[PDB]
Amino acid sequence: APITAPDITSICKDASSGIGNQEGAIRTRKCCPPSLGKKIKDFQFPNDKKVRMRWPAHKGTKKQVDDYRRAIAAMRALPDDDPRSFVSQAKIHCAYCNGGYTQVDSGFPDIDIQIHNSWLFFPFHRWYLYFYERILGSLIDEPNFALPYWKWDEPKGMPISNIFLGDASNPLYDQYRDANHIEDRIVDLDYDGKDKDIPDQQQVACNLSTVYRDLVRNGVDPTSFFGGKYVAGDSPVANGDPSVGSVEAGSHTAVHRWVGDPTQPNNEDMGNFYSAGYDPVFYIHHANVDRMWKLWKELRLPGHVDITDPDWLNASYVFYDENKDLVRVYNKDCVNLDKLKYNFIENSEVFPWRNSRPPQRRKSAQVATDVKTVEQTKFPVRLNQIFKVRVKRPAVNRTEEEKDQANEVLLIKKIKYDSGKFVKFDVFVNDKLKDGVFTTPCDPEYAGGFAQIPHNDKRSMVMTSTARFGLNELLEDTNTEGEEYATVTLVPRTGCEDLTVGEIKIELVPIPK
Ligand SMILES: [Cu+2]
Ligand SMILES: [Cu+2]
Repeated sequence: APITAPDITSICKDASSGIGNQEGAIRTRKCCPPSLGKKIKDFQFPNDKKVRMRWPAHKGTKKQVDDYRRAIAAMRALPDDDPRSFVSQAKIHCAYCNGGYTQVDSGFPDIDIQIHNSWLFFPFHRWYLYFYERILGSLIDEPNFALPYWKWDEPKGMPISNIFLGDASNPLYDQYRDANHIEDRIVDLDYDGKDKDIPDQQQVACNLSTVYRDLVRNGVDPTSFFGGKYVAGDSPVANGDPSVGSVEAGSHTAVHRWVGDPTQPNNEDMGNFYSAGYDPVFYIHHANVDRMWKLWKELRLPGHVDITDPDWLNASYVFYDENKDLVRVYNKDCVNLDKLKYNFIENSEVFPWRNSRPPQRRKSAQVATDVKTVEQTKFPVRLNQIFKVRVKRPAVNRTEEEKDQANEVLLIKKIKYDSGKFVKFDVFVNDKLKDGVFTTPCDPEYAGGFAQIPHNDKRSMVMTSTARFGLNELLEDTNTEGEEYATVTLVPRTGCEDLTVGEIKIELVPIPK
């Protein structure tokens, strides 16, 4: 029962999800696409001669930048009614991420479609950028046109590229950005709403670890990387969201909240799904998120495999192409970049984040072990303060052979909260440092976090979610592979006043091959 986008030009409604303040929304909620009386045709693979090479936004040639600027300028010049227009392209994101469509074609007209918070996250945005990229190319007669990508997994590429800065005369410019972050400032891939008073050196090191954390530590298998299973009939109210992937809830979300203008009602443009598409950097951010998918597989680590579930493969969306034709595309058809005739320009060397595993904790920095166990704790627990609890592990002292067959994964389920605002809390495991020990935002005890852009549903006031954290490296890094219990510490960062956690448990997840 795969999620199937309906006739988007026939069945559509104004965005009513993930927008905390609709009264005063600076951008429109009328995200329905133009009706040009076109029939939805099946997708056909491109016959391009050369492969479109996407370039780092901070290492672009004069031609690459000018072509990109001229292309956006052309897109901004089109009428709003045009499917290829700047406004229309932005509305695509709004329609799919803020309840524009329903699962009516699958027989559930009372259930909205949400590409986010699911395994549809990566493939959707790949198709999104795919048509977006080919549209820009055709508007300037560049058959070999290629988008840039925000290479924030590389130090010199972490600050916003200056090509997006300046003033309104620049097509790539957007006034609706965080003023405190547009001054050549380094991005925080683990942003929680408040700037950190740490050196640039520390921030880069933590950014590199965040990439490693999202692609290696927590991206241990397809479920934890792409996101949870999401089939037709699935409602966010009955019951909750498909667990969110490591990238989506991690570095991806961080950039959205870091770029978005906090002075605006819904943190427009980037800070919210419904308005993100109005900022040119949005597509360039997702160009690298799209690249994380590529890198995640090129690591060729165990468990880093493609999805084979037919419910994923047969899931489909609808887009307008450069010829204003309605095209239905399937997830199965975007797994191969060679077939889509594009790729990314890499440094010919080793990725700077490849070895950004947190440093081993010294036993001399740790003390011996009073925290209650799950059996002693009354759930659900509310995270309006730091919460500590000991969780029984599924095993202890696993051999190297055992760890290569299954991941020890911490599962935090039934996370209920008002999704009208941005939510984030951090997760630390086996924290037992002595007093006076120096700490960093990228310590080994840090398992990562659960961050959520507002995506509150139309007919519920509360959304439910799930997070997955890999412990194979962490337990080693903390010298606690032998301990029967794992002390899990949940630290709220923002929007956790009403947040509650329903269940916490550690399980062995077999590595798929
Ligand atoms: Cu999105
Ligand atoms: Cu995004």
